[PDB]
Amino acid sequence: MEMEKEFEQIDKSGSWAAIYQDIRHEASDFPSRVAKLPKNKNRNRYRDVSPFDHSRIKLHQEDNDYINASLIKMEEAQRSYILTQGPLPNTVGHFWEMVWEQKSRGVVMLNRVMEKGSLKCAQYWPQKEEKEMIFEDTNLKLTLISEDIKSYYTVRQLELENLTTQETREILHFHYTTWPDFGVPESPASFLNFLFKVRESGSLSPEHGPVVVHCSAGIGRSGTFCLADTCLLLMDKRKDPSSVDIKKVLLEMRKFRMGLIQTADQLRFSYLAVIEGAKFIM
Ligand SMILES: O=C(c1ccco1)N1CCN(C(=O)C2CC2)CC1
Repeated sequence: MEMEKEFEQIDKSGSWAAIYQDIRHEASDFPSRVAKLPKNKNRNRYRDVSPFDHSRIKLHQEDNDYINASLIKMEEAQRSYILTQGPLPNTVGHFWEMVWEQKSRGVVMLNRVMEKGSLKCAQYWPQKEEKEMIFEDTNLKLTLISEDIKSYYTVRQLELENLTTQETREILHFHYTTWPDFGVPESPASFLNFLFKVRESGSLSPEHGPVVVHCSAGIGRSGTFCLADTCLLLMDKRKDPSSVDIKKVLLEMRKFRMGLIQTADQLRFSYLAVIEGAKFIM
């Protein structure tokens, strides 16, 4: 079926939970043996969210190459994304090592450091120009260059230096700051505006390594971001945009990381975002 009318048909019939459970039942199951090794327990935020072995990002290290991060490679859309958990106190150096080694231009953050009164990820970037951060375990230096605070999101320019080679690179930090503590946003308008700002920066384009996108677990809000982006790109590429099937695209993405889209409300929000976004594109 088309999307907008399939949408109203699920609303009128109140069957979002049943649609979402079908997706959960059909989703791929692949091994995640490296994630579960005892030496990696303090590298995982949640025991039930792990990268598959076949798609995990490897750190360029011989001691321990593990990080909780996955490469989502969308062949028809010609887009790639790295989805990862919010960094932990003992993985902030690994996080920036990955950004460096994978040649990423942008980092997309969809959570606040504190939500619901609890810490959802480490404070992993510097908040003042004159107070830079050094990660001694991976030999990197990170400096805040500029910050632009808007009503729904903040964009930061960061300088990452590899202290071993003295090479430097400019990284863009795109921080969506207004996702509610509970539920999903009422309108997709600010989320779509944010997606378009990431696109306009070049961070999603083939001349760079894959964008790094995270929330707390790296599957819920993060899944919504890449699902919406890929579906809108396919609607621009195909002769028949009504042929784009958001459930099929989501199941393709779940071949590369488990659990993408965590609730039926996130599924409905993803539909809403693609529907409204397709009208603005034209
Ligand atoms: O593609 C874009 C776009 C291009 C340039 C700037 O934005 N958008 C904007 C937001 N959209 C909405 O429907 C908002 C609810 C108004 C549609 C998608």
